[PDB]
Amino acid sequence: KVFIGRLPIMLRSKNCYLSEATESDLYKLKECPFDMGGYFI
Amino acid sequence: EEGPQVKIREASKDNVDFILSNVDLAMANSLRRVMIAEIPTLAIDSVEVETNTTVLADEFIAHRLGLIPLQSMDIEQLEYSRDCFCEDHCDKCSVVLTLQAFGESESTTNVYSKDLVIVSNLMGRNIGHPIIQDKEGNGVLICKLRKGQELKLTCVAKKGIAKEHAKWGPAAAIEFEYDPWNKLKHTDYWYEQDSAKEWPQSKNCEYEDPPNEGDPFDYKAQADTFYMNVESVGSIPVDQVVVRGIDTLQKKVASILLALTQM
Amino acid sequence: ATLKYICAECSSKLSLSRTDAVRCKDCGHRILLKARTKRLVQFEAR
Amino acid sequence: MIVPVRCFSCGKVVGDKWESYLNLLQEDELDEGTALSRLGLKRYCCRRMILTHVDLIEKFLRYNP
Ligand SMILES: [Zn+2]
Ligand SMILES: [Zn+2]
Ligand SMILES: [Zn+2]
Repeated sequence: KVFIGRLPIMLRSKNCYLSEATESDLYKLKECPFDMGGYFI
Repeated sequence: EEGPQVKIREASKDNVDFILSNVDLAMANSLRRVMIAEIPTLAIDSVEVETNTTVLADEFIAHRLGLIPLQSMDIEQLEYSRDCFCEDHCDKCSVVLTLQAFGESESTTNVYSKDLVIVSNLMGRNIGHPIIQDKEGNGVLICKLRKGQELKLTCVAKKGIAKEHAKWGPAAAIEFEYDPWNKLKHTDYWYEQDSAKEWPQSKNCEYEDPPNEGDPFDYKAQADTFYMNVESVGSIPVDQVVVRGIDTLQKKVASILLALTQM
Repeated sequence: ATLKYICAECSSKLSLSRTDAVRCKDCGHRILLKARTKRLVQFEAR
Repeated sequence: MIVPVRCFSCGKVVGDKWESYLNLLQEDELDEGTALSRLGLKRYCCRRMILTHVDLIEKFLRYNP
């Protein structure tokens, strides 16, 4: 396959774990359901 | 009984609609102010926190605790900690209460003032009992607990006055009016076309005689007949707010004659 | 029974010394919270 | 966060009327104005206290720790 670098991911984009998260999934994850997410960490 | 004269209209455990007559506006007011700021009361004025896993901050909770009205019927039989000869607080000058709550059920657990428990010795004086007026004996909603969260506090009620902090205030609001028919001409009505048509006529216009069209301005009329209404918050019986209002005002002047004296 | 630290998630009261890195038991949360004090705080009710 | 204990302006106790207000709306299908007047909140200073509150604690309680 081959590993090549790392790509910082924009919150709530298809790649992020929150995009498909339900409301409760967000609370258990300590992520405010009101967060919008067009940013990076 | 010659002098200021009360004439009650309504009365209940909360309000005392009345009509002061034959008095100086100055006295109606000083009394009006005293009720709002200098009637002694008991209120939480110190909170020791053992455990707070709640969603709120200690000082946040503590602040609310102080706002919870407490029984202040026999408040005079209690001394100000600053005068008391103990070291800090004692039964002679303070009421200790406790709050222990645990989120047991999975449903949100509420914490009310009823859940407060006196731990000091009230020595027979009706004092410190958290006031309750709601239709379910719950009292004020202090906090909310999720399952697993806890709240262990220790309060200390003390005697105080509104001037020091509005929590010690027995009054809620104080309606006050005079000359409902603008006869003394104390105010100058703002208008677009008609003074009369644009300004709502008040309650008390009924209890008085509308001036007559051609009467020349009565320049010697003063201000007597004041329409008040006192709303108590519960820490004390309405009738008391008034009565003690007159009392404290009375003691005030007294503290002055005694000043010229020992002067 | 004492507890110098807590875990960001499993709440399990951890507590270890040096050379112990920073992990909990099963909850490898390299986080950990410092646990409150016993020296009870007093608050002005104002 | 939660129902303020009292009306900022006059002192009226209001922290003991939040649940009632909530019921007056749901189970009795009343309107906020009529609801508020029945709880005794007659002057607007006290009315705004309840009518404007936002119970964010009910969302805080949803976090695990
Ligand atoms: Zn003492
Ligand atoms: Zn862990
Ligand atoms: Zn108000």
